[PDB]
Amino acid sequence: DFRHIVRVAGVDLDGNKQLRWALTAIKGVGINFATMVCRVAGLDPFMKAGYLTDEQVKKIEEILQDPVAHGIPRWAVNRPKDYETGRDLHLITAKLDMAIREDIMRLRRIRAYRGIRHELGLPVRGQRTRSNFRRGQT
Amino acid sequence: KPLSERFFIPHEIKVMGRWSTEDVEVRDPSLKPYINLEPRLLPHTHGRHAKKHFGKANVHIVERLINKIMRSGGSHYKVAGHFMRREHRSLNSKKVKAYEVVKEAFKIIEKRTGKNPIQVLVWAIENAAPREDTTSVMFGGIRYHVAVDISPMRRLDVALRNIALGASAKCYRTKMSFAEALAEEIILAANKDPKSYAYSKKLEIERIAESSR
Amino acid sequence: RIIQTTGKRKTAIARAVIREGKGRVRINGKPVELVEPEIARFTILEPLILAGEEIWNSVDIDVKVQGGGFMGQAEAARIAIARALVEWTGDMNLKEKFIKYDRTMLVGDPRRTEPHKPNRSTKGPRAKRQKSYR
Amino acid sequence: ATVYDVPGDLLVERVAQRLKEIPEIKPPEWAPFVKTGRHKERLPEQEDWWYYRVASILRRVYLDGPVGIERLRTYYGGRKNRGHAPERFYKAGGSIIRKALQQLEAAGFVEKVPGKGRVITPKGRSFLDKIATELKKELEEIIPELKKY
Amino acid sequence: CRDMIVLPEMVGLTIYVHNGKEFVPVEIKPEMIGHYLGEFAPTRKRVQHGAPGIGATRSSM
Amino acid sequence: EGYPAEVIEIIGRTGTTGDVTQVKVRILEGRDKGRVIRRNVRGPVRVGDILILRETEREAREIKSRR
Amino acid sequence: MQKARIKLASTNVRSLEEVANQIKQIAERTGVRMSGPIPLPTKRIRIVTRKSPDGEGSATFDRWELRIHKRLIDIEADERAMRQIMRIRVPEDVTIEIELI
RNA sequence: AGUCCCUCCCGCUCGGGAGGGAGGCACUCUGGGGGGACUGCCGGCGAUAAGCCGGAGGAAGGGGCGGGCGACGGUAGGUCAGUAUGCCCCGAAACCCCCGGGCUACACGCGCGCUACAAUGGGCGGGACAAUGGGUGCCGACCCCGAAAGGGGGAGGUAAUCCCCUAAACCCGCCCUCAGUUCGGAUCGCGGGCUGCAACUCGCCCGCGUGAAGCUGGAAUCCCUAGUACCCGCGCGUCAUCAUCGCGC
Ligand SMILES: [Mg+2]
Ligand SMILES: [Mg+2]
Ligand SMILES: [Mg+2]
Ligand SMILES: [Mg+2]
Repeated sequence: DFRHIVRVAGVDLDGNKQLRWALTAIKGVGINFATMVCRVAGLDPFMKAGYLTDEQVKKIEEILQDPVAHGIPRWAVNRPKDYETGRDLHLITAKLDMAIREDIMRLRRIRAYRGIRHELGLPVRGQRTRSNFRRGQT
Repeated sequence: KPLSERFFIPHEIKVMGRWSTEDVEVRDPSLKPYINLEPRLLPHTHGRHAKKHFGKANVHIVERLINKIMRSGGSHYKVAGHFMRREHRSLNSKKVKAYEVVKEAFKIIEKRTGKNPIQVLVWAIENAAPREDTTSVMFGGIRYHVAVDISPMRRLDVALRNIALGASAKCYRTKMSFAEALAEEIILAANKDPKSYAYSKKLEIERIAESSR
Repeated sequence: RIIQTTGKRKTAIARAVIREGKGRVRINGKPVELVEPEIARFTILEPLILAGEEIWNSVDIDVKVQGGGFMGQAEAARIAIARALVEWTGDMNLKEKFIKYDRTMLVGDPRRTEPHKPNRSTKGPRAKRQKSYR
Repeated sequence: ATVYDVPGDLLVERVAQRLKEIPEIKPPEWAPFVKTGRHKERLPEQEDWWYYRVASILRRVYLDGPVGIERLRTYYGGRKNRGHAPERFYKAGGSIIRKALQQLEAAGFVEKVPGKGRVITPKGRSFLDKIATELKKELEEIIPELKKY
Repeated sequence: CRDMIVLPEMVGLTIYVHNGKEFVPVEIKPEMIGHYLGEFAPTRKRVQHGAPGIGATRSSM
Repeated sequence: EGYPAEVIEIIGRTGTTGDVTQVKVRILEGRDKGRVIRRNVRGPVRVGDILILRETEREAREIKSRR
Repeated sequence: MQKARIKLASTNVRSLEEVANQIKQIAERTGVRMSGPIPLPTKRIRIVTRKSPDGEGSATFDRWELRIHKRLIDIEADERAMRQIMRIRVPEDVTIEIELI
């Protein structure tokens, strides 16, 4: 039965890895999210990924497109109170990129302060610069 | 591990409760009166000796071995090429892990042959302590290299240090663990093999000592 | 009859208790046979292993100790058991063989720690900063 | 044959199994989605991460008399690794221990002494030292000094 | 009062601020509510360096 | 190869860094077995140890009267 | 009865034992028991400060110190002893207080 | 601790254990007074001297171990920006207040340190023992509301009494195995709190995401003689709040 590659929500992963791990490869999901979706699907968190049929990971993605609708709570989701519609959302590879750039373009639209350090490209969270972050040349 | 041992009970005054020193033999007489062999079950003395002159002569040998691996290695004189400054993930003062690892190492020695491990240490530290080396003497305002003979105790201590260093050099970021990394040293030292390390340093010291006699 | 014994090593007091009995010995609730720092479980058996298994067939002993660390309680307890066994039977040879194997099992420990100094003040009297040219 | 006489994790592991029946005790509904405190860095790994905790809370107070909450959040913490910075001690989370002692009282092993802390009932002492004795009743097979005491 | 937090009142409007030597025009748009007032009035002019001089390297002391 | 000789007197310490030691010892066996010679040794030594040497004819070079 | 318990606390260690044994004597002088003086944890306060006014030179440090002595004495309540403990006229650098349990 | 009652468990109990209360200060403790080592006895030089060698005896050995005290004079070194202080200055101002911005800017040179470059490990969870100091503007035992941050009631304390306080390296079971990875956790996105007359420039914590340089380091130089050096935590100064610092443990 063994396959060595399982493709779920876009990017695949090997079938030789513990199932809680290898899903790490989807940009926007780490460990301490992973065990959650695992335990709310109802499948072992240790099994070697090479043991997955189809309809299971179908459910997996299904949860992956609405964690809150099934028990995953509202204080570990990838953006709570979505500034365009406060709903609870957890995003993935395809669409996080879009979000980061739109939320940059926001402050790029109003000429606030915070944008200036994305534009002029130096730290934003109030370090100093007179000793470190020397990233160019002599 | 297994609880048959995890809890242990001795009624025999030995070392480590597994082996004892009654019949071993050091051949080389220059080292004879300088290797303690009294029972001394617990190899731990709390430095009540390195205060008066020539005090450290009488320690049971396994203790002098166990302390002399509490090392990141060498940190100001290169070894095998690289430096091995490992700091804060060391074993500097943590004698517990030292006792434990040396226990496992002795049991591994006992397996792959089946003999008194400490006698095997006896063969080992007999063949890595050289018997000459060099200095510089002042003769007339001009000073230069010469050669002289090494006193026993220094033979002893250089021997042990080189063994420890060697074994502590085959494990650097290596699948091989530290324990058998020890055994593969005492073994080779007892087999005077060139591929070993402790034998290397005795050979390469005496060579360049006789190169400039 | 009963006798009571003490000893101190790096701020770890040890009160021993002895009396006639069967051959069991505890510490702070612990039976001796259950001590995970085996390199400690050997730090207190030695006056119980030189005395012979036979004197170790007639005694009830429990110790109360406190202060210091898990390698510091062991030697205070050892001092306890020894200065006890030396009064229970209190003959002379059994002080004899307790001299050859080690000394400070009897003569008491003078080794005491040290202040710190006002140059790093967080390491020790003799580890200063690192000097500065240029 | 009281608990002072046996190694810890043995008795702990032991009681942790047969504690599966008491219908008082079960994992609450924020069980799978929570790390236990400000000194965890990963989640609970093994499955019976509930029952072990309930048990090892049982063992504590028995040989410890009167105690409460603010201190049990002070045994169950660990050195956290705060980023670039050195390491520092911390206390842990509480809501766990709270629901825990709720369901454990409701079982009936313990009872609340007002203003002074908590204690263990008879039921608890007998239930404990029973399994204590059972455990010593086979370990003694293979180490012959558990006989004498 | 640089620490105003704009509201349904002012969206669209035009007030000033103070930035260290002057008053400054800030005109209002949506998306500004939630921010402060002063956030939009910079305080330290940027720096466009000249060239190193005397001493800046240990050859020149 | 293995020749031992026995230390019978320590005479002084030479070497630009205070390391060698003037020590008049006796050979114990061999084609000589009884001739008492002059050598400098490295390490610490006590009157009464058993030293190995390897040439039995080197006759180390004299000191400035030990003082 | 009621175990009135008096107190003492001073800086000059010498000038305290004087009145301690004074009360010891009187409580002995009349016929009534008295518990020996109970020594208590000596008290210390440590204050260091940098010995240099400016910031140049190496930094050299002082250690000022002041130890506070406490004692304790329990006596019965015999009014014939109450009256003697009222004519005490203590030294100035000692403080006494009386409170019965 | 040894005696005595009461009360509670266990192989049902012959023995074991553990909680209170009444008695004792025997034992640790707290601290004032006391005794305690003098090259003293011998062994060897060195004059036979002053001395150093030695070995006994002993809790300690030949300044018993660690700290306080710093002579004459300098050093035109330092500080009038802690207080004093001669002269010259400003004197409706170079005086005294308030609301705002600044010391926190940024191609780069260097000093002192923290986290690492994984097996002398990382992660889960069980199992062990510490010490100096501090408390009424503050410390806070205990109980219920939160996932965690915290909030809510607040008993008890001005001190060997109640509180800050059940450290960590440590041990044992499971997962990971030569990898820029389960090493390393920068850097940025959201969202929930704290103190504060006031948190954008410019305070602090926590939940989820992303996952940067980094594979032990050239010529040079630095720190250490015994409970010392190394490694792991804590308490104070600072202080309405934040410790990668000094200072003790
Ligand atoms: Mg000047
Ligand atoms: Mg500045
Ligand atoms: Mg990591
Ligand atoms: Mg800010």
